[PDB]
This record gives sequence, structure tokens and C-alpha cells, in this order.
Amino acid sequence: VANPSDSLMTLAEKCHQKWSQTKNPPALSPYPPFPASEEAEAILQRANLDYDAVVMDTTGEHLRETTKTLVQYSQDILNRDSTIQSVLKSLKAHGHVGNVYDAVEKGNRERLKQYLDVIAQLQAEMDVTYKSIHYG
Amino acid sequence: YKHKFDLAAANIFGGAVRVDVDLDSMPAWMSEKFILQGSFSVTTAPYAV
Amino acid sequence: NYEEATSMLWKVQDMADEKQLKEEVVKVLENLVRKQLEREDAQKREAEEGGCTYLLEETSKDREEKRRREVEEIRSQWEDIHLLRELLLRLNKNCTDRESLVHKFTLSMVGRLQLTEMCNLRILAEHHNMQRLQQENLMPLAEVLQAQYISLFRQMTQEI
Amino acid sequence: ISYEETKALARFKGRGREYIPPKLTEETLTLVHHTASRNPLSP
Amino acid sequence: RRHPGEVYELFCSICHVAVCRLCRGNHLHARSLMPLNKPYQAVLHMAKKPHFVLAARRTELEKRLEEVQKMLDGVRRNCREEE
Repeated sequence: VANPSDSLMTLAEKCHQKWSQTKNPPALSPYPPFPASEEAEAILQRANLDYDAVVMDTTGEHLRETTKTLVQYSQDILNRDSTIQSVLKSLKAHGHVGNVYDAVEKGNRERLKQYLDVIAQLQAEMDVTYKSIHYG
Repeated sequence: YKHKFDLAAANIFGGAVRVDVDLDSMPAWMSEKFILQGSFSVTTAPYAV
Repeated sequence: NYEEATSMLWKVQDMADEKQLKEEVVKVLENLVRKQLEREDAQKREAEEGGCTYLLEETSKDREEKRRREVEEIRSQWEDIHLLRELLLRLNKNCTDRESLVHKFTLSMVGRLQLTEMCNLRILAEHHNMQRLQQENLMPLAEVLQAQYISLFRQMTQEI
Repeated sequence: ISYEETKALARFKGRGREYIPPKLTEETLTLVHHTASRNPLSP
Repeated sequence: RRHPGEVYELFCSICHVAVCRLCRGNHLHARSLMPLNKPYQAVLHMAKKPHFVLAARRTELEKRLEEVQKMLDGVRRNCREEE
């Protein structure tokens, strides 16, 4: 309540920080078929692999891990919305404090106007009396 | 030290004053109005069994 | 006027906070969870299904149709992953833009506050200067000079 | 403005963050005037 | 004080502290920097009076002097009229 300035400053700082740490959603994988069984056996044949071997597809594992990571990214989006609403409330409060400060400033300004016009009158009358003494 | 004076009074004295007093944080003891009636008198009288 | 200024932030934020994409993403995530669930369900069910049989021969056609259905199911799984990914990326874009609006307003309001406070400092300093001025120089001067002019009236009157 | 503003707003002039300008620093007494013009008729 | 030798020149106004010629580089808001004679006089007058947050309860609990007092002499009147 001393300097809404510095407080909102730290607030927007936290903002920048988190805001900018970008996070990229999980990537997409080859349309299921790939590498296409028909072609896999060809690869497993032009390799001259000693031990006889089979082609164990894993597409499913990759796909469900992607499900989990996308779920996590949606949770991240929710957290983001929540933090945004929090920063909005913080701004509301700091803005009330700032309207207070702006009123204070306008008031000090009008007071300065008053004192200045008053001293103007005073110095005018002082010149008057000094010249009048010079005459007397 | 003026900025430290600002932060001092905002951290030793920034919270609301906890000396709340109207009539109700006080217990029910502070709502009574004592009165005291009676009459003393000296008499030269017997005891009247 | 920061109170009907941050009220416009609160207004603009939630009305550029499009509800449709978010309900859509909720529904699609629910659907994909239900899908993995029925997937494990089919696993156990086909387990018990082979458990019986063992003498009811599986015809060639059956096995061909089974390979085909398996490729089609991996394909549908990729499809749903893609849909969820797209919706989530769109939601990320909208959220990032809302965050940009918010940070802009914050910094702009921060700067406005700095300006108000600095004007306070300057005007308050000038006040100090002028008040000191009068209470010393100006005031002394005025009083002593009025005393002198009164003495002058006195002498001129004693004269006439 | 005076010295106060022309030193802190012109030597720096809104620039900042890597510049750093350099360091800051007979024949006794008679009340009669002995006249400069030596014409005896000059006063 | 964070390095000797040369004198202060400007003012910070976010964290209220004097700024030297080498100091604005580590100041993140560098603008909001003013010369350092005017801030001084302003702070002088300001302090000169009672401080603002100090005047929050230089006017808040002075009514709480009176709220406690109007009941304190209330008990005084009750006990005195019984004495």
C-alpha cells in the first residue's frame, strides 16, 4: 500500500516469467500403418540379421503415451486460466490503490496552485509597500 | 532510511488493529449496573422473644 | 480512473475466453479416456473368449477380417489423438493471447502509477520550497516592512 | 531547469545501459572619490 | 556504498534509494529516474509532517481511546454513585 508501482511491477514480472516459458504439445506420429508390415519384413530380410526375427509394432504404446501427455497439457491450460484470473484480481486491487494515489496527486497539485497565487498576492503587495516607503 | 521507514511501518503496523472494542468482544460482565439499597439505624430496644 | 479501467480488463478477458473450444476439449478428453477404458475391456473379454473355443476353428476370413479391424483401430486411435492435439493447441493460442492482453495492461498500469507518483514527488517538492520561502524570507520581509511604513506614517504626521 | 536539469537530463539524454559518461569534476583616507577622469571640470 | 569513490547523481523512485552513474545498469527499469536534490527536498517536507501510514492509526484508534473511556467513566459513575 506504499508503492502499488513496485507491487504491480513484481506481479507483471512473475507474469513475463511464467507466461514466456513456452510448452509445445506432444508431436503427432506416422499415420498408424507406418512402417507398413509388408515393408517391415523386407527390411528384416535385407538386414541379414543372424537370429530369426519378427516385427513387433509398438504404435499403441506411443499413442497412449501421447494421450497421457495431452491430458497433462490440458491440465497445464487449466492452471494457466486460473493464474490469469488471479493476476486479474491482483490488478483490480492495485488499481483501487492507484485511484487513491491519483486523487492524492490532483489534491497536492490544487494545493500548490493555491499557495502559489497566495504568495503572488503577497509579493505584489510587498513591492507596493516598498515603493510607497521609497516615496515617503 | 525513509524507504526503510515505509517498509517498517507497513510490516510492524500494516495489519488491522486487534484491539477491537464496542460492547461484544467484552464478556457479559460489562453490562451490569450495581445498586445498593438499605438502611442502618441504632435502637435502644429489647429483643422481643 | 483505475476501477472502471480494470473492470474493462475483467470484461474483455472473459469474453475473449471463448467457452466453445473449452467445452469441446473437455468432451473429447472424456471420450478418449472412455476409449482406452473399453480398449482394456476388449483385451480381457477376448482373453476369456479364446479361453472358451479352442476347438471351434477360426476360419481364414475371420483372421483376415481381424488383421483389417486391428489396423483400422490403430488408425482411429491416431485420429482421436490428432483431434485432441488440435483442440489443445487452439486453446493454448487463445490462452497465450489472453495472457498477452493481461501483461500489457499490467505494465501500462505500472507505468501510469510511476508517472502519478513522480508527479506527486515534484509537486510536493515545489510545495516544500514555496512554504519554506514564505515562512522565512517573505513573512519576515512583510512584517518588518509594514512596521517601517507605520513608522513613516508616524513621522509624516508628527511633521504636518 | 537550471544546473539541476541540464546536468542530469542532457549529459545522459535518455540514453542508458552501457554508456557511462566520465567523471564529474600622505595618501591617507579621504572620503572624496579619487576621480578616474583627470579633467578638474569632469565632475 | 556498493562501490566507493564517486558520488550519487540521480534517484530511483521504485525502490527509493539514491542512484549513481554506474547504478542504472543493474536497475531493471532503465525510464523513471530523476535528479537528486528535488526528491531530497520533497521527502524532507513529507517526513516533516506525521507520516501517512503512521497517520492511519493516529486517527483510527483515537476514537478507540474514547470508546474505552466512555465505558470506563461509565463504570466510574456506577461505582461512585454506590460509594
